[PDB]
Amino acid sequence: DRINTVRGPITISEVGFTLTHEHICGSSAGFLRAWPEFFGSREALVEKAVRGLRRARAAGVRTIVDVSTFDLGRDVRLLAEVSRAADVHIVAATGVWLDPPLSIRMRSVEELTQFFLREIQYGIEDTGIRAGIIKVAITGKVTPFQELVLRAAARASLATGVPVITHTAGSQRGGEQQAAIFESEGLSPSRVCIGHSDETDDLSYLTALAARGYLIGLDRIPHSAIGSRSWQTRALLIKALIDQGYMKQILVSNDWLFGISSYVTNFMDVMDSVNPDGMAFIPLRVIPFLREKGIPQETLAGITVTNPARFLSPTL
Amino acid sequence: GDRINTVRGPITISEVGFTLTHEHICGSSAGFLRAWPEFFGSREALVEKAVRGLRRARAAGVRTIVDVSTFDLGRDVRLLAEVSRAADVHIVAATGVWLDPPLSIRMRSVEELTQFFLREIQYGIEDTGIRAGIIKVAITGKVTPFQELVLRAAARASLATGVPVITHTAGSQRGGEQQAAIFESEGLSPSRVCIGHSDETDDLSYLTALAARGYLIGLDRIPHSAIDSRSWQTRALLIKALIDQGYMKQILVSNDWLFGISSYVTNFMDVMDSVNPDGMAFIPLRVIPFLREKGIPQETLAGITVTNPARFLSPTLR
Ligand SMILES: [Zn+2]
Ligand SMILES: [Zn+2]
Ligand SMILES: [Zn+2]
Ligand SMILES: [Zn+2]
Repeated sequence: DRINTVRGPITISEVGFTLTHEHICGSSAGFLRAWPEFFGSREALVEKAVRGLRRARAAGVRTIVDVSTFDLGRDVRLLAEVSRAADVHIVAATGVWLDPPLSIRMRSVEELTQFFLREIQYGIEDTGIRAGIIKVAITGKVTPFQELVLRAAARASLATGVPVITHTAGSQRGGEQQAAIFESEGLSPSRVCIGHSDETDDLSYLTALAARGYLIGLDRIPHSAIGSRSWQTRALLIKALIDQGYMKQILVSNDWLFGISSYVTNFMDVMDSVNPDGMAFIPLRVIPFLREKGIPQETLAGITVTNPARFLSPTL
Repeated sequence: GDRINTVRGPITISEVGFTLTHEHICGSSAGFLRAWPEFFGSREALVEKAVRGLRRARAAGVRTIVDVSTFDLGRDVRLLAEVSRAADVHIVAATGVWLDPPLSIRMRSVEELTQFFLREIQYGIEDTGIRAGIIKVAITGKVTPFQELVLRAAARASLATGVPVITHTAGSQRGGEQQAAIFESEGLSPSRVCIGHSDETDDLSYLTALAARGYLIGLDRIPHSAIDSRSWQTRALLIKALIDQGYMKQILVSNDWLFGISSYVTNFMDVMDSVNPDGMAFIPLRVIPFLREKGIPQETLAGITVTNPARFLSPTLR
C-alpha cells in the first residue's frame, strides 16, 4: 500500500483524483539549472507552477504523475518544492524520452536497466527521491535504441512492480509495436499505459489494446486546438471505451506544463492562450462534459481515482 | 586585461604559467554525472583519479588547463573547482556548444545562444558564480546551419567580452576555412580564435595559410594518434614545421585528455589510458623533449606553452 512521491511514500488511499500524464517543466537535462532566465527565473517558474497546481487542487486534483525523464530535464528538487507549496502529490519518473544525450544513447540494455533501477530503488541524483513510474518514447517505427529502452523498462518494471507509460511521436499509433516488445519480455499489459491514445479516432485499435489489459492514455485532450479534432471529440473516446466495457482501462490527463524549452521559444504562451485552465481542464471541462453525456458519477470516480491507484501501486 | 577567470576566481596573467589549452576533466552529457555517478565507479573515484592526474601534470610543469567541456559535454564546474583546489592547478571553464546539444539548445536562435554564452561569461555558470573564460564551438563537414548559428553567437559573445573562441574541427577537408569565413563575417579578429584539432591533418599549406591570417592553430590531439596510422611523432612534427615557417606565436599545444568519459562506448577510458598512460602529462613529458631533441630552443618552447596561451586567454576586446 505504498507509492513513492517527491515528498516520500504515501498510501493508496491518499492518492485520490490523479492526473496520470503531466509535467511541471518540459526541458532538457541540466537546462533549468544552467539557464533559468529562459523561463524568466527559477522563482517565476515555481510561482507559476504553484499557482496552477493550486487551481487544479481547488478543482479536486490530489496527485499528478510528472512523466519527465532525465532527458526531458526532470528537476526533482523543482518537483518537490512545487509539490509541497501546492500541497499536491507528485510522482516522479525514470526512463528515456525522445532526446537522449550521448551518455544515454550509447548505453546497452543491461546498463539502461541498471540506471532505471537506480532511480526507482535508490533515488534520483543525490536526493533520495525515488521514481514511481518508467517513461519511454518511440518514433513510429521503433528504432534499435528505442527497443533497448523498452526492454530495459520491462525488466525494471518486472524487478520493482512500477508501471510503464509510453509516448509515440508524430501523432502516430505505436501501441501495437510497443506491446509486442513488452510481451516478449514477459511484462503484464496491466503495467503499461499507451499514452497519447486520444490522438487517433481508431476505436478498433484502442479497444483491442484495452481488451488485452493495457491502460489507454487519453491524456492530450486540451491540445486539440493548438495544431483539427475538437477537444469534445477526444473526450468522447472516454465514453466510447466505457460503452464497450473497458472503463477500467482508461487513464485521463492534460499533458500540460508550466514551462517548456524543448520546442520553439514562446510555445508556452501558445499553449496557455489556447487552454487557460491548464491542468484544471480535465476536472473543470472534461468531467462535466462526460456527466452531461450520461456517464455515472461512480464510473467517473473509478476512472479518475481507482484506475490510477491500481496502475501506480507497485505490482510484481 | 590583466585577469583571467578560473574555477577558483580571477588570476593575473603572470600566474597562468605553462598552459594546456584543450583538455577535459570528464567528457559526459549535461546532468549525467549527477544522475548516474556510478557509471564512473563513483563521483569520489572520478575526483581521486582527476586529482592524481592533474598533480602529475603539475609535477611535469603544468600550471593551468583550459577545460573546454561545454554544457552539452556535461561540464560540472563544481567538479572542476574541487579538482583544481586539490591539485593546485588553475582550470579555466568554458561556455559554448559542442556536438550533442539537447533540444533546449538546438531549438534556440542566434540571439538566444548569444545571451546564454554571455550569462556564462558575465554572470556565472549555474548558481556558482564561476565565470567561463573561453567559448567552445564544434563543427562537422562544411558547417551545418545550426553550427553556423553557434559560431555567430560565439563571435558575438567574444566581441562583447574579449574571451577567445576555440573550435573542434571534425572532418579532413580544410574545415577551418569555412569557420574563418563565418567568424570574419561577424567582425571577429582571427587572434581571438583557435582552430582546434588541426593535427588531425598533414595539410601543412592549409595550416600555414590560417596561421598567416592570424588564427591560432590547435595541435591538441597529439596522443590520440594510436587511437590513422600517423604516429604521435608525425603529429608533433607539425609543431616544428609551423615553427620553421615563422609561426611559433600561432601555435597552441594540448592533449585533449580526460579522466572519465561516458559519451562514447562504455570502457573507452580504459582504451585511452592503455594507449597514453601519461595522461595530461604527455605534452610536457614526451612532446616537449621530442622537440628539444629536434633542435627547438627552450625559449621557443616557452613561447608556445606559456606566452601564447596567456595572450590567447587574456580578454582582449581589443
Ligand atoms: Zn508525451
Ligand atoms: Zn508528456
Ligand atoms: Zn574536440
Ligand atoms: Zn576536446
